[PDB]
Amino acid sequence: MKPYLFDLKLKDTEKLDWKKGLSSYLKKSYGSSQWRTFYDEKATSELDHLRNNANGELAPSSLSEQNLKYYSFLEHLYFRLGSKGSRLKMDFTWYDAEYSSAQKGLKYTQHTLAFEKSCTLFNIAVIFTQIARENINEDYKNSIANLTKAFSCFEYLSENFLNSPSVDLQSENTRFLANICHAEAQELFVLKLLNDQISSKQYTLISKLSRATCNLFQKCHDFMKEIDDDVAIYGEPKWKTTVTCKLHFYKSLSAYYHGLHLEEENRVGEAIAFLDFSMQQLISSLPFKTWLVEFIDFDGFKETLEKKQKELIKDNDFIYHESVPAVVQVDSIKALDAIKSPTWEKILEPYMQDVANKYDSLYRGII
Repeated sequence: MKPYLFDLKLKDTEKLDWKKGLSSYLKKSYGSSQWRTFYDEKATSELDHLRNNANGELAPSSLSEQNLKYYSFLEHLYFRLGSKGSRLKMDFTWYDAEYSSAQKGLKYTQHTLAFEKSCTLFNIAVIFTQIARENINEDYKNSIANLTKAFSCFEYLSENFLNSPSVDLQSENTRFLANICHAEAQELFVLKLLNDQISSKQYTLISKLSRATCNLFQKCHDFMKEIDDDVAIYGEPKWKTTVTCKLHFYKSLSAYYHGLHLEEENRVGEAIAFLDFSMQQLISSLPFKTWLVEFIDFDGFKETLEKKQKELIKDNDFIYHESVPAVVQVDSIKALDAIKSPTWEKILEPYMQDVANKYDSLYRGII
């Protein structure tokens, strides 16, 4: 099976002149004969460059680095100025992410540090998903780790910024994005074990992990259900059908593996009941397979189930006379969530020290 990852969009921003903006503030705060004393030309020049590099053509990991460093600058500035940060009157200007259903050039200008911070962190989260996409070539280890961090960033955004002028930062939309990243991270974890000759035999394990994958996509499904307008859903219209397909597909995969376990425990008939359920779920996913036909061999899996379903039935109708439960216990399979997200605070922490030292003089000049 080939992994199918959603392509998230970055928010664009207008070039901001920190040099002109900071000197102007200073010239207005102190006389034209005093302001230069409070200005750090070198640091301010480097800062202006840093912001441009956090929004340019750098490769994913390097682009991420620029953004984490720039956020650090902002966080320390906020620790020192707080809501007074708006007095700088910096014209922070950001555009809404461009998917399809969204606008084609909707932008806002706001002076609060929270606006500049939230938008930057939104891009940091997106960049983590881009790094995961780019490294989807290894054993999934790196991609899982990066999707996990994306999850953490979107989660912090949904819980910490509540009245953003941008649709991208609405609490319910960042929560949706966080749930997408968590679901994908779990999904890649399952795919990984299925590549391990040894782990691919731990039927019980795969089953539990698969159930968790299903439950996670169920969250995204539920969010997009409250809205029946395909052109009204937040992200890409194409995502709705794929999320629905995945939820049924992983539920099917879960039942299948639990069945292989039941057969291992010589509990045929009970196993046949679960293979029965598995087939049902797989069929339920078919109408939504549109974009995954080249990533998941749907027809091959249908054959694998029927094939196994046969064997169990044959060696039972006249050899292992056992009843077959009408409706198996769905909660018989206990989901296992393998993704432990770190705090945004811990992700940012490694970058805070160097930034505080480099910009101390710049900060002191403001206060």
